[PDB]
Amino acid sequence: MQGDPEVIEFLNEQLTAELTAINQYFLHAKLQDHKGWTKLAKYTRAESFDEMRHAEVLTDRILLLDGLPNYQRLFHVRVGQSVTEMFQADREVELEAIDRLRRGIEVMRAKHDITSANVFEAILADEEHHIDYLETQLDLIEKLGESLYLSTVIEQTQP
Amino acid sequence: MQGDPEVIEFLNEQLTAELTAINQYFLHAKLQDHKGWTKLAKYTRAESFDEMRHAEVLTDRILLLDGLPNYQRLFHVRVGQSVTEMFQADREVELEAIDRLRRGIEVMRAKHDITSANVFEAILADEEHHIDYLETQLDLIEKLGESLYLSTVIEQTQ
Amino acid sequence: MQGDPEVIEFLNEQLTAELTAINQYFLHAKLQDHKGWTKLAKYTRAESFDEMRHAEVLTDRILLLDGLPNYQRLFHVRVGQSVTEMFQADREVELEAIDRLRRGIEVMRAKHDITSANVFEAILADEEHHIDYLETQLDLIEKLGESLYLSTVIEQT
Amino acid sequence: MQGDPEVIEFLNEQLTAELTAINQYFLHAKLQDHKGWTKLAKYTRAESFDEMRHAEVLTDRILLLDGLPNYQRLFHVRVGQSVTEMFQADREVELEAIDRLRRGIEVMRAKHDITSANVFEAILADEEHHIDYLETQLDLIEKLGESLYLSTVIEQT
Amino acid sequence: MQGDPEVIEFLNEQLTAELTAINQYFLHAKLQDHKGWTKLAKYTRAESFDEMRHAEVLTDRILLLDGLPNYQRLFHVRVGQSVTEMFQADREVELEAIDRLRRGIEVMRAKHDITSANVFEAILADEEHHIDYLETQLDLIEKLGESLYLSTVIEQTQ
Amino acid sequence: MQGDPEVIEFLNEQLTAELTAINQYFLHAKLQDHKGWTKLAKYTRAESFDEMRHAEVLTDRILLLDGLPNYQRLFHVRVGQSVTEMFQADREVELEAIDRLRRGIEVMRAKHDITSANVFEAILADEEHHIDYLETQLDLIEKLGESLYLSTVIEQT
Ligand code: HEM
Ligand code: HEM
Ligand code: HEM
Ligand SMILES: [Fe+2]
Ligand SMILES: [Fe+2]
Ligand SMILES: [Fe+2]
Ligand SMILES: [Fe+2]
Ligand SMILES: [Fe+2]
Ligand SMILES: [Fe+2]
Repeated sequence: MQGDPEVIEFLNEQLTAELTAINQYFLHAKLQDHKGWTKLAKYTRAESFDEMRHAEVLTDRILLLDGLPNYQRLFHVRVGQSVTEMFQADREVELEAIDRLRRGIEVMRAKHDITSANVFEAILADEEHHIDYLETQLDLIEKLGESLYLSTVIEQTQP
Repeated sequence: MQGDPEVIEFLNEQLTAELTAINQYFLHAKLQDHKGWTKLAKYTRAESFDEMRHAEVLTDRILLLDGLPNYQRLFHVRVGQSVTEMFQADREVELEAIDRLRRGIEVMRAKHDITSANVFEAILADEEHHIDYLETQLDLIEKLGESLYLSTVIEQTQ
Repeated sequence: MQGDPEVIEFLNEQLTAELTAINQYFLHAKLQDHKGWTKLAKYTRAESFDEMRHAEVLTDRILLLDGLPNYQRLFHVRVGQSVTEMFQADREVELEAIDRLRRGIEVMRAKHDITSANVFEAILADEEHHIDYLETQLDLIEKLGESLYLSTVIEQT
Repeated sequence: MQGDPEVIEFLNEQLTAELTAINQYFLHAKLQDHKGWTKLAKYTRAESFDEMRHAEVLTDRILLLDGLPNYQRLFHVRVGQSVTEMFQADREVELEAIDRLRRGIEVMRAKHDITSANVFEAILADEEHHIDYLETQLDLIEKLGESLYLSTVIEQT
Repeated sequence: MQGDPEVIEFLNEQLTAELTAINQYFLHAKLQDHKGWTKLAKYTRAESFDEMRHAEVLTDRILLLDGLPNYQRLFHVRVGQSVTEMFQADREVELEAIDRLRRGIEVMRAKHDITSANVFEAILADEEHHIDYLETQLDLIEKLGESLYLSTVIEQTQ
Repeated sequence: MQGDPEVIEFLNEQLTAELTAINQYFLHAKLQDHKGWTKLAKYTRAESFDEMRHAEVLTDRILLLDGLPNYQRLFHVRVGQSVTEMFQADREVELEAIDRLRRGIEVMRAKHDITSANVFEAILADEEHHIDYLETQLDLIEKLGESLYLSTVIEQT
């Protein structure tokens, strides 16, 4: 058994994407926790862990077909200062990922490979859920007010 | 053995500093708790207890080298009415302490005394963390708004 | 407080090194587990997690001094096919890291910054222990024999 | 509801295949346990039980569509004496099964029947995992050596 | 994102169908329990709850794609007096639902939307099982005998 | 990894010192317990065990740098029949050890070796504490009176 080259190319693209996402999410988690904002930090931390699990599963699969995982590349990473910028960066990344996932699932299942198609289907469902949450939070921030919004996620620790 | 005089002088200065810090912190804790503000009172009480432990360790050390602790002198104490003033006073005190600690560690480890240098290093790390927290809270107050800020640390028990 | 630029440069270099090490270790862990050598996969996973913790500590420190962590670049990554090659790659990486750590600790503690020096001291101790273990295992493989050695790591479960 | 004839034909073929696989795996389990290689007998017994569950599920499905299960015929069964021969026989069987599964899934989902397609997809995933394990063990035997390999599965208890 | 209109139309139709099914099942459960027949009441109650949850999941999905759920329209509801009539009504409803589900899954997965296709696949499996059980019970009633059949689902609780 | 010769020389000196200290402490513990004095025996026993741990740590370290531990030498051992003489011997030994430790830490950390410097720092702290306790007890004996002092560390057992 030896998966065709194009399947491996798509798997490698998705792996690199998930890696860059992991890096971005962890950096944002730290940089938010540093400022006092706590619950946002916890949420982003859990999100990063989930993306880590994604990367692991994709690596295992791409390795089962007699392939060569690519742990050397990385796409551009973005950073922000306020909240709106962080949320917008995350939304952009998720949109790109979803588009790639759909195109790949189509072109792949058109060649009799099924398990990889199922993997992509699961990843797609999860990424869609995540982008939905992001959009909801962004709309909320837009409505309430940046200061009045932040005013509800700042708590003093237990010294 | 018996440590040289300059080491003892530095230890005594640091001891007096920690004592004044304890006094200021407890006064601020009480004066904040009285107004309704609660979580700030808890935090400040904890910090005061930490500085107490600091002073205890420093006095033990300064006494091991055949010295004469100085429990008779205090520096100037500051008080405020709003939150900004309290935080600024605390920040100033911590900055002064940090500078003294660094200079002392240098001049001390340049004379073959190690344990005191380690004590100073620990104290320095702790004061670093504390000044960091103070600056963070001050920036937060600056951004949100004094009233809107206080509006989240008030409470009633009964 | 604002740490001087050179301290930040050294911290960033060490951070990038730890990141590349994490990546290499996890890749090797997976690629070894895939073949049946489980008892090696376990150790390698543990080491990768340790390097993760190292990276987090360095990030926090470099961020406390009003700096700009660099999560964008990586050094070269190496891969092998047998065991000897993996061990040799890891040994090379650790040697480089140790040299950098020593030079940095010196040039740093020469400027009245103590906490970062202590961080580097801890990291150095750990990396030294690890390189020692690697050298021991390599000598053992050299003596016994690749076949014999492998013959005691397979599990069949 | 009445599934078309071709779906039933494919289901019956897969059922017969799983039955022959069950028989082969249990025979090999016994014949290996008899010689002392216990740690292989355990694995083979578990594998046989898994194939048994496969057969049960396929029978239930083929019976829900108003069909006639075929518990009367069997394909050829192979036996060996060493380990390499056993592993090679199992590998051949799994390859054949995988090819049939893929062709069937395609021709089936092209006719608006979904549940059977899902059943085949699950069976395919499992058979693929199994063939992977077989290939790994075969390569390990190739490398170490029959004597060495066998020397780590005898129990004496 | 924004799901195309046809996907939303199919989702709304399926939602309305599941709602009418919920209503019919609960009415039948009550009307059977009232007469003494107990185990049939329990079974129908459980099935009604299942169809409820079905409707809930479909509503959530149709709402995630920026749609407008339709909780205002219902199809026709049927009632009976004996058991045969109830079972036949349920069988008819399930057949219709199955056909709709298949056509929808096809036309939907032909447009790059996957999650909705998976939802429909699950619903289809469940409706398959249910129609199977209905047909089995109907054949059993046909064979044994209506009176002799009922004679085994009565208890002294009323 | 190969520590320079001078570091190894200092480590060996300290190892031999700790060994002689262990021997002296255990001999004194036994010789005190024999006479009826109990709590003194317990204290000295605990101190001997602590010095044992010291020796073990130093041996491990000196062996990590590709060295040759020296378990053949021993410095002159002292013994006294009274109590004051015991305390004075212990005080002398500790003073010598402290001086050596300080000089070694300096000359060592002046050559880019950190872990050994940390080991010496810990040992130095401990020896400081011990000499302090010894001096305190000696002053107490000087004040109260040998008879009075002995009168509070005797039991029936
Ligand atoms: C100090 C706490 C932690 C830090 C700083 C941390 C950070 C990281 C980072 C940066 C990665 C990058 C992986 C990559 O780039 O490929 C990673 C990987 C991973 N971490 Fe952690 N993590 C922490 C806690 C944990 C713990 C405690 C576990 C498990 C017990 C865990 C599970 C994982 C897993 C499963 C991966 C897989 C990465 C991959 O497959 O590529 N994390 N971690
Ligand atoms: C105005 C109120 C207080 C003042 C001025 C005060 C002052 C001090 C001082 C000066 C020391 C140590 C001085 C030295 O070591 O030379 C100390 C030790 C200590 N006191 Fe307080 N104290 C106060 C309240 C309290 C209370 C109410 C408690 C217990 C309920 C308490 C518990 C302690 C503890 C635990 C320590 C030792 C801390 C450590 O070991 O780290 N203090 N106090
Ligand atoms: C005329 C009678 C009833 C109607 C029309 C009705 C309606 C509904 C509907 C439409 C849902 C949404 C369920 C879903 O999303 O799958 C629901 C939820 C639920 N119903 Fe009812 N209900 C009725 C009676 C009851 C009663 C009396 C109970 C329990 C005593 C019950 C048990 C539940 C439960 C447990 C849920 C939770 C749904 C979930 O967690 O997914 N039903 N109800
Ligand atoms: Fe992901
Ligand atoms: Fe302090
Ligand atoms: Fe590291
Ligand atoms: Fe099977
Ligand atoms: Fe339904
Ligand atoms: Fe010692």
